[PDB]
Amino acid sequence: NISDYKVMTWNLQGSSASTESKWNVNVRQLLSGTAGVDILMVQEAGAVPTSAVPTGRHIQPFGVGIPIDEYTWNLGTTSRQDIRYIYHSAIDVGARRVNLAIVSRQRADNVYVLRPTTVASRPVIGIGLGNDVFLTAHALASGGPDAAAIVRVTINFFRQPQMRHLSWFLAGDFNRSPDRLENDLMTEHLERVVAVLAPTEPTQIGGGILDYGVIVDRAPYSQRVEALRNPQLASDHYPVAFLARSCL
Amino acid sequence: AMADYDTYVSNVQINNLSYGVYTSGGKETQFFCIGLKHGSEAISINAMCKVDVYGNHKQGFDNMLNTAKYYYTTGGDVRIYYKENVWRDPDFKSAFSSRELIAITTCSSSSYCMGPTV
Amino acid sequence: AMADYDTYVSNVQINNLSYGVYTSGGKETQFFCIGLKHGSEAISINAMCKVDVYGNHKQGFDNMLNTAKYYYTTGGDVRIYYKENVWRDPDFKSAFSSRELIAITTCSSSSYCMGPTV
Amino acid sequence: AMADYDTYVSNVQINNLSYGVYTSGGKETQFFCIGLKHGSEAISINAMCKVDVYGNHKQGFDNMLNTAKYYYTTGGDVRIYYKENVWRDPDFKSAFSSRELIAITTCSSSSYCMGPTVTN
Amino acid sequence: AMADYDTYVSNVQINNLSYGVYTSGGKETQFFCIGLKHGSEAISINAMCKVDVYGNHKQGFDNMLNTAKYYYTTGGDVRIYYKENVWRDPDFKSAFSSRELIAITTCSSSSYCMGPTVTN
Amino acid sequence: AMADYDTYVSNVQINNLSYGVYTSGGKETQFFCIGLKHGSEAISINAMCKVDVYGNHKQGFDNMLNTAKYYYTTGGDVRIYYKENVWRDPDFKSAFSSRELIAITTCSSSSYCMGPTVT
Amino acid sequence: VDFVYRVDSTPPDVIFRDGFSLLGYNRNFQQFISGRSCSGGSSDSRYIATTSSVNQTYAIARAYYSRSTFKGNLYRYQIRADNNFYSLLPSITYLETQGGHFNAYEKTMMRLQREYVSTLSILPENIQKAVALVYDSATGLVKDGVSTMNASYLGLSTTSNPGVIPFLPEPQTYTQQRIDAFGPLISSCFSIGSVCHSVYNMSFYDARPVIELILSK
Repeated sequence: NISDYKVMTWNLQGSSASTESKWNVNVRQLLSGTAGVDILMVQEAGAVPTSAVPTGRHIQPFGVGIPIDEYTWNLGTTSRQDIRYIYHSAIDVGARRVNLAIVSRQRADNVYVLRPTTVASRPVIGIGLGNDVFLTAHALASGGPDAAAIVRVTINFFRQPQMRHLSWFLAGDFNRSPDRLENDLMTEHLERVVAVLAPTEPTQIGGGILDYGVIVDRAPYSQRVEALRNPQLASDHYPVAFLARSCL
Repeated sequence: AMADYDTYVSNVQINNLSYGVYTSGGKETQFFCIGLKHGSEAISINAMCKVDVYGNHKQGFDNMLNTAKYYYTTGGDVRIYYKENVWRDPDFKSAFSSRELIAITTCSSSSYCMGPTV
Repeated sequence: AMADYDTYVSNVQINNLSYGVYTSGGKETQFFCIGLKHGSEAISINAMCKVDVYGNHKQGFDNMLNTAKYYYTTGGDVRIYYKENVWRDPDFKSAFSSRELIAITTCSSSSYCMGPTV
Repeated sequence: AMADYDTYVSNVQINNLSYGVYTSGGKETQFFCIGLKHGSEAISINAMCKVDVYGNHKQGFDNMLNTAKYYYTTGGDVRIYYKENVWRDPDFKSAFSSRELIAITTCSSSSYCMGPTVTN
Repeated sequence: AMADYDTYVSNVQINNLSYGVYTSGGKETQFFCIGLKHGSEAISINAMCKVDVYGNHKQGFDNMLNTAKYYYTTGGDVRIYYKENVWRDPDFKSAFSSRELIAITTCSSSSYCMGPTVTN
Repeated sequence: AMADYDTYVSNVQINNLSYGVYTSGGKETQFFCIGLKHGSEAISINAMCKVDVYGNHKQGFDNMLNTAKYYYTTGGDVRIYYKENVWRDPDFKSAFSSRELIAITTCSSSSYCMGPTVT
Repeated sequence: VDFVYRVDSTPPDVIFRDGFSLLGYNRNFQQFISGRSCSGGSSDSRYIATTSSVNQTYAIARAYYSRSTFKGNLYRYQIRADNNFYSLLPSITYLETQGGHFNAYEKTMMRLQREYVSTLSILPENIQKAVALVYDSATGLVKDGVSTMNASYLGLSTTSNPGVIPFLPEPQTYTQQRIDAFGPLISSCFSIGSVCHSVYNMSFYDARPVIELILSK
């Protein structure tokens, strides 16, 4: 179930530090240890860590087939390994840099790639672990006008009969207020199918809640997952964690 | 029917315990005593003792001691068979009890404990 | 075949205990008795006893007693060897059993208990 | 008034144990000693012993040992009845205690333990 | 080499236990037998007994019983010293074993158990 | 000071046990031995034993045995009082040690154990 | 093992819809086996305890039914085990090769439980049926009542994982700790409150003194 994992989204676009430093210092911080984040969604990552090692796995994704590269990444030592799996989407078709990545504590059983109808819209990538699918997206910068279409294509893909057993959770940079996304979803008669999970505090330094999550209501114990802003500030975006509430 | 098995209290828990060495009637004794409750309720007949060199049945001191200690640990439901007006030492009676512990059996329901009944 | 090992019940649990002191036939005795169940269901051969100064085998009273206490605590599967029609005290037979407890062995599965079978 | 039961400490727990064999006064002994605390606090009388072949009550060595060990195991609240200035071996007395262990009873509340009490 | 300590099995577990009373050869006896496994696999050397009034060493019946019960309860790795071809009661031998239990020792690791060893 | 209480090791744990029956010097015996460690460290003084019909103090065999089993059960910190060069059976001494076990006391902290010490 | 079991008071129409959910994120293994990360402790365990023993579930239900303050019904849930269900022994062994130490009380508790732990929530797809448990007040026995089969169950060909639990925290420095238990030495993680619900809160004792008694004298 989604609540069994520590999930987090973070957008790398920020300050003077380069992406390599952001991987080796900040992302490591966030994933390290058994209590570290299990599933990390990352946006605007043009490169994986230089420590990462390609696996050569020929990933043929559900949905559409854009090239997804699998990597192993050791967060420990040569003697005491701590292997995390990186799934990176570099480019789409000709050009188009996607720069989406998902870091997982376990090898992905399946990979998913979805495209909204919106013209210049970046794809949605996701990884399946058993009955759970974790997806990330990065809506267009001009107000996230593809944000509802990001959620729509995700809903419709996983409501197919062969996909309905799965719990899915989507998190990323929607570039749109959670309240405004809620109204868009209500307009499209989807507000009762998914729940928007967003922190109460701004997620970019200019203000405004732009990074948050969407979960299918049908996922068992989906109501336990709470959005919580992480205090880190190594880019223009705060990370946002999605953690199960205490039971009681 | 069974002599000294006519008086018992059922579905109690042993919630107190006393073990000591003591001089009584010019003789060096050991004794132990159990305290009883009935769930959250206090009951009037809630103590009974056994002495190694006194009483109607001197045998079984160690086994009854360890058995009392066990049920005090588990907190389980038991039936206590006891005999009244045994101990003559007036200081011991007022400090502990004049009742002699006869037998301890378990209760597998609110209705049933092992052993003979009226 | 081992004498007195022909009658037994297997894969049972000890779900009740009795320990007491008792005068029978002009002797001061200790006894204990075990109550048995078979998983969810009651069984007819469900009580058997050992006496320290009576029976076909008077030895091992303390060891048997502590062994019974052990399996009552864990609730684990045991095989109980016993002998019918031993105790002659009519009050005792009615209150507990006529059966003498002979042996207790462990069952490592629903299929197997240690010890001889017939 | 039960003899040897007028001195005791209440609502303590056994937090230390000693058991040993020892020659004393030309005889082979066993002994054990208990150490006490009072909840999260210490207590000024916190040690007492029993010897198998010496003392005012030589009976009950094994049962008192087993009983002391039990309450060490539980950490539960007890009352300890003891007798002062008993052991006369000066080596033992300064190594362990001069006090003889008489009885151990349980305390079911912070204000009640089983057994007789002195009224003052 | 300690006499009767030349035959043993190491890093085993006691996974079954029998305790009973029994008339054997005209003597009233107590006996217990242990059943052995070796982690996942079963082993041929898997039953060893002690009898209170028979055997090469009749002493220590209660202590050996308590020791066997202990490691059956924890399931810990032990070493079992035993002696082959001891019990001559054919009914007892067929029901359990001919091996007399001699000693039980602990195995603090996969490769070490306490006690004497023999060279091979 | 108390005779046979001058030699001890403090704040150790019992991490092994042996119990057995054994003929020694033409007598039928029981024995048990305790193996020791000091936290994550091995110590050279790591085995000491007690025999029911031999030794400087033959009393307390069952009580010492049951006490030893208890601190093996809990793994708690103890002080072991013992005596050197007691056992004379050469097969027994090389299998375990020459040391007779005298007392076991608890350590309620890393710096305090019950019983007498020497300076 | 193929099938394991839990007892719950939540009725089948709810469990067959939601499954069973983890208390929390606490991966600490010895805190789970001792019940300290379960309902009587920090109540944040990242594991669900199941047993392979049907008889144990009778003992769990009797422990609830025998309380005067307990109202409501109880169900045994039959659960298909898959690669997310682990027995305890390989993790016991592995953690010991990391310098972890389990005392005799904890080892005793662990082998009595016949315990398989789920590292994930348990989906309705794994839950084959529910068996109502009937209490006889006169005998104190618990029997099987009405069984309800779960139409959502998937008869996949899986079995329990024979290996080590992944991501096990490295064992902490050894410490003697309370072991929560109820009934005949049943681990507190088998209590109803030791899975997260959408419930009577059993009380536990320390198993150590009881185990110490049956190991001694």
